[PDB]
Amino acid sequence: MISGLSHITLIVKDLNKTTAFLQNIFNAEEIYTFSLSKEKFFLIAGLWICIMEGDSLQERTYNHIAFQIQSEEVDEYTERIKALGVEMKPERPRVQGEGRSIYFYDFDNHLFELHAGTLEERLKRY
Amino acid sequence: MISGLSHITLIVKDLNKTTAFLQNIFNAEEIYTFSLSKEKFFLIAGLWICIMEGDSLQERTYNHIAFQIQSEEVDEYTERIKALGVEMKPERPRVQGEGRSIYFYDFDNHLFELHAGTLEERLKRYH
Ligand SMILES: [Mn+2]
Ligand SMILES: [Mn+2]
Repeated sequence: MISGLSHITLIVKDLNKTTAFLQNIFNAEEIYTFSLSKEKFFLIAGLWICIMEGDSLQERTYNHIAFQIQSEEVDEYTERIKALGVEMKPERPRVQGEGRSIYFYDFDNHLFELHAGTLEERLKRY
Repeated sequence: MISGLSHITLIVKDLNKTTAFLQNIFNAEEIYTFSLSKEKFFLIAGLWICIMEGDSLQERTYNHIAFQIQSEEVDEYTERIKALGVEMKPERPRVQGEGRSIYFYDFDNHLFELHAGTLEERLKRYH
């Protein structure tokens, strides 16, 4: 029986730029040979994430990891993501009680989401 | 916040094939339209996973989601995966006290891992 999530691993080109992304946006906590595949582990809210050198290097897709946030800090988060100059999907016009998410990319084509409110998939607003 | 993981959403060609992958292998529990993109949610050991029908494929990389299993279940899961017929990166020879992982794909070029033992990334073993 599956006992829990063990980790997620992502391949990026540049571990320092991805480190900056994970620390600035998610307050990722970094835990820790001449390798060509250098790597790093972080914890973000109970999740172990490995970043390892490789190729950014795919296509963009709608696959994504969503992290939960409070509704009250959606605007703050949006401003930090905007500070990294990464690609964001502009938030659309919204009605009251419509739960908010932010969709945006890292430097290697991965799509992330910060999700507040009721669990659901919101990509179809874009 | 970051309170925790909200969910992971995977895009797949055929929701029925993927349902069988997730259910036969991970014992995923299905949760709760006329869209030409429907969706399902499943729960796997507390992770909320959504799958959503889309495009056709995506090339293969080493980005992967790894779930935790126990060392005494590795061979059994290995069987459950081969029985489904999915592509699997076969276990290499191994020494005593090294933990085992199984790396295998779904039907849509997503890499998954069942990881027993000590946390580390094990991709280098397949080089
Ligand atoms: Mn989502
Ligand atoms: Mn791994």
